[PDB]
Amino acid sequence: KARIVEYEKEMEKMKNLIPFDQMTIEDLNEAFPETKLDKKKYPYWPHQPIENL
Amino acid sequence: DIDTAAKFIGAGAATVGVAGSGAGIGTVFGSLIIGYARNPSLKQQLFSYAILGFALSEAMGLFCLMVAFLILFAM
Amino acid sequence: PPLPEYGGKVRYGLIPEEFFQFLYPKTGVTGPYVLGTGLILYALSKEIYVISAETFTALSVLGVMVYGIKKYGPFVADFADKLNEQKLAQLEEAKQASIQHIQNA
Amino acid sequence: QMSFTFASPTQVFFNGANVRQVDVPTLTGAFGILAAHVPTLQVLRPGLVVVHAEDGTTSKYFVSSGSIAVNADSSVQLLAEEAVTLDMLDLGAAKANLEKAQAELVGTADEATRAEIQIRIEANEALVKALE
Amino acid sequence: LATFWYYAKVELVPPTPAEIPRAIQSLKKIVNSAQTGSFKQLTVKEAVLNGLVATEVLMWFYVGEIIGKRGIIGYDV
Amino acid sequence: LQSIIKNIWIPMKPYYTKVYQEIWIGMGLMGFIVYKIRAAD
Amino acid sequence: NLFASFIAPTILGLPAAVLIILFPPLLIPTSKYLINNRLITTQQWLIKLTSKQMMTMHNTKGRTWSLMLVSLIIFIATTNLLGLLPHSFTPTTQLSMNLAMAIPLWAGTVIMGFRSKIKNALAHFLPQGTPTPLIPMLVIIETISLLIQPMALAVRLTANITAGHLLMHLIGSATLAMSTINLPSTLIIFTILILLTILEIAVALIQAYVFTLLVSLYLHDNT
Amino acid sequence: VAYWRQAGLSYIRYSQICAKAVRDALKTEFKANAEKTSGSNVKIV
Amino acid sequence: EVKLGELPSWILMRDFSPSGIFGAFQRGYYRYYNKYINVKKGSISGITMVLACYVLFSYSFSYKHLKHERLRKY
Amino acid sequence: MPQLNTTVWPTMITPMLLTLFLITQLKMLNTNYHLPPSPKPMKMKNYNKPW
Repeated sequence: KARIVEYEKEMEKMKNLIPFDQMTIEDLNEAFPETKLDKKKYPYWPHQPIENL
Repeated sequence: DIDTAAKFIGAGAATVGVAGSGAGIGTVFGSLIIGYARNPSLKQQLFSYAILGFALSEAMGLFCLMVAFLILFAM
Repeated sequence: PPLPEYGGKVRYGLIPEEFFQFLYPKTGVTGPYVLGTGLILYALSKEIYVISAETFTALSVLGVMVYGIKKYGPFVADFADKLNEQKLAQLEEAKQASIQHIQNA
Repeated sequence: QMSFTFASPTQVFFNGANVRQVDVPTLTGAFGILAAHVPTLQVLRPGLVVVHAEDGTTSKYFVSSGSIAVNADSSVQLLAEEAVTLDMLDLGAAKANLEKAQAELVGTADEATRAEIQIRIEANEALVKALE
Repeated sequence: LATFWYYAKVELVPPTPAEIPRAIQSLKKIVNSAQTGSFKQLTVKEAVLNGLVATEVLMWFYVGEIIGKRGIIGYDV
Repeated sequence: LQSIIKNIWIPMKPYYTKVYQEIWIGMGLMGFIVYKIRAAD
Repeated sequence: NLFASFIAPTILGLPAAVLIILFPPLLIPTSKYLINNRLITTQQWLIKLTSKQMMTMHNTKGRTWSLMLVSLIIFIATTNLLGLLPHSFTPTTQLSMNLAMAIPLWAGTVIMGFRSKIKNALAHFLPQGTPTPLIPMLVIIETISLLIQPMALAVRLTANITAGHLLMHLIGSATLAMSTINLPSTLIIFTILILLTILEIAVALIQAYVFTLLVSLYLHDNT
Repeated sequence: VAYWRQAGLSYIRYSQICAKAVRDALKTEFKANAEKTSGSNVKIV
Repeated sequence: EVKLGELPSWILMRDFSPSGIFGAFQRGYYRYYNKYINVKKGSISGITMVLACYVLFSYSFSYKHLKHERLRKY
Repeated sequence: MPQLNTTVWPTMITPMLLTLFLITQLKMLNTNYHLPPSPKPMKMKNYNKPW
C-alpha cells in the first residue's frame, strides 16, 4: 500500500503538466527522465548517435 | 621584355595541361555513378576508390600548374 | 510563455503597416506611395543611385527571390507547420501514455 | 501496361497485375524494371524486392534466389524460391549466422566447402543489410 | 487599375483657389510656433511626421525639377 | 569577466582543450605561414 | 575598374568587412523552447538533415568533430548566399579567408593522423597491392598531393565564387550596353542573366557542401 | 563467372543455400512451417 | 522612449557606455525578432526586411567605387 | 588582383576565426535534439507473490 500511494503520487504529478507549447526542454526532461541526453557517453554535440538523430 | 613575354606564353601553355585532369575527374565520377547504379550495396566502399581515383587525377593536373607558377614566379 | 499568433503586417515584404498607418492621417493613403516614388526619382536623378551592371544583377536576383517566394512559400510554410504539429501530436501520445502504464501497476 | 507475375513455389503474390516499377537484385547487379523494359532474363541473389504499385505504395519482399524474366510484351515473371515478407525475419539470428559462417570460413580450407561457406556468408550479409 | 485615379481625385488634385487662406493660416501658425519657440512642446513623433511630409514636398520639388529638364537621370547635357 | 566566461568559456572548454588541440597547432602553422608571406612583401 | 566588388570594403575609413563576416550567424536564432516559430523550425530541420548526411560515416572519434563540420557547412553556405545580394562584398572571394579555413583544418587533421596511428598513416602513402619495381615515386606523388590539398580547397572555393560573381557582373554590364540597342536582344541577355543567377545560387550551396565534404573525408581518412 | 562456379558448384546449390539461409533467419513463429513446406524427402537410387 | 520625449537632456540621460550600447543593441534585436520572427504563423517578411537593410548597408560602402561610373557630369 | 593585397589579410583572417570557431559553434551548441518520448508501458518491479 505504501508502493501504491507512491505510484498514485507519481501519476498525479504526471497529471498536472504544463501545456507543451510552453514547456522548455528542461521541463520535458524533468517530466520524462528518459528524454534527457546522456552527457556522459556522448559529452560532445549532439550528445547522441547520429544514426538515431 | 622577351623573357617576361615567353614566361607568359609558357605559363599559358603549361596551364593547358589541366584539361587532362578535367576529363579524368569526369570519367572517374561517371564510372562511380554507373558502378553505384549497378551494385548500390557497395556504395561506401566504391566512394573510397573514387576519391583515390580523383586524388591521382588532380595529382597530374597539379604538376601542370606547378610548372606554371614555377615559371611565373620562381623563373 | 506562448507565442503571438501573427507578425507585424509588412507590406511587399519591405515596409510594415506601422509606417503606413503613421503617415495615414496627414497625407492619407497614397502619401507613402508618393514618398517612395519621389525618393526613388531623386536617388536615380541626382546620381545618388547610379545605374550600372549592378542594377541589372539586382533586378535579376530580386526577380528570382520574388518568384521563389511566390512559388515555394506555401510549401515551406505548411511544411514547418506540419513539423510542429507532428512534434505536438507525438508529445501528446507520450502524455497519458505513461499514465496508462502506472494505472496498470 | 506491365503485366507482373510474382510467384513462389507455394504462393502467388502478384498475378497479371499492373504495377509501375519493380526493383530486383539480379546476380549481375540490381536493376529496376518498368513498362516496355528491354527484354531480358536474369537470376537473383538474396535481396529486397520492392514492387511499386500504380497508386505509389511499395511492397518490400525479400527473395533468396530465383529468376526474373521480362519479355517483349512488357510481361514480367518473377519466380522466387523463398519469398518472405520482411517482417518474418530478425536481426539477431541473421547476425549470429553471419558470425558462425565467417568462423567456419576462417576455419575451412577446401575450395568446394569454402565456396559453400562464402555463399552462406553472402546470403547472411544480404540479410542483415536488407533488414536494417 | 482605376481606383488610383479614385484616390487621386481626393489627394492628388490641383488645390482649389478657395483653400489658400487655410494654408496661409497654417503657415502663420507654423511661423508663430517658430517665433515663440513653442516647437519645443512638440514631441519628437509628430515632429518627425512633419519633417517627413516636408521631405515629401521636397521630393515634389525634385520631381518638378526632373520633369522641367525633360531628363530623368541627371542633366542630359 | 562574468557571464562572459560563463556563457562563452563554459560550453566550449571540452572542445578548446581536447578536441581542438591539433586545430591550435595548425592555427600556429597558418599564422607563421601568413607572417612569412607578409614579411616577403 | 572591374574588380571593384572584391576590394576590402571600408566605410568612413573603417574596415567594414568585419561586420560583413560577423553577420551571417545573426541569421540563425536559437531557442530553449520546445515548439517554436517557423524559422527556427526549418533551420533546426536543416541542421539535423545536414548533420545526418555528413557525420554518419565517421567512427566514434570522428564524430567528435561534428560540431565543427556542421558549423562550417553553415557558415560558408550563408556567406555564399549573402554574396548574391546586390552590391554585397562576399568574403569567401578572398583567398585569405579560405586559406585560414583550410590550412588549420586539414593541418590539424593530418597532425592527429600522424600523432597516433603513425604506422598506417605512413602506410597510407602506399596502396595495398603495389608491386616492387614502382615503389619510390608512388610515395612522392602521395606526398605532393597530401601536402598541397589545403591549397586545392582554398583556391577551388575562392576563385569559384570569384568567377561566378565576376561573370554575373559582366553579363549585367552587357545588358546595360544592350539597353539602347535591340530590345529583344536585351531580353535574351537578361534571361541568360536570370539563368546564370539561378546557377549561381546552386553553385553557392554546392561549393559550401563540397568544401565541407572534402574536409570531412580528410578527417575520415586520418581517423 | 561467379566464384562458386569457379569452385564447381551449380545455381541449384546456390539457391538451396540461400533459401536455407532465409529459412533459418526466419522467426520461430514461421520457421517450422516454412521448413516443412521445403523439406526434401526424395532419395537417390 | 523616443517618440515620446521632446527634451535634449534625454540624450545625455542615456547610457553612452560599452555595456549600455551593447544592451541597447540587444534590446533592439529582441524587439525586432519578437515582433516579426518569433511568432507562429510567421511570414517571410521578417527576414526580407533584414536582407533589404543589408543591401542598403552594402551599397553604402560600395558608393565610393560606384560614384566613378556616373552617367552624367553636371 | 585585390586578393593578392597582403596588406589587408589579417582583417579578413581574424573575424573569420572568431565567427567560425566561437560564435557559430555556440549557436550550434544551443541547438539540442532531445531523445524521443518513450512512455514505457512495461516496467513493474512486483516481487513474487508473497507466499
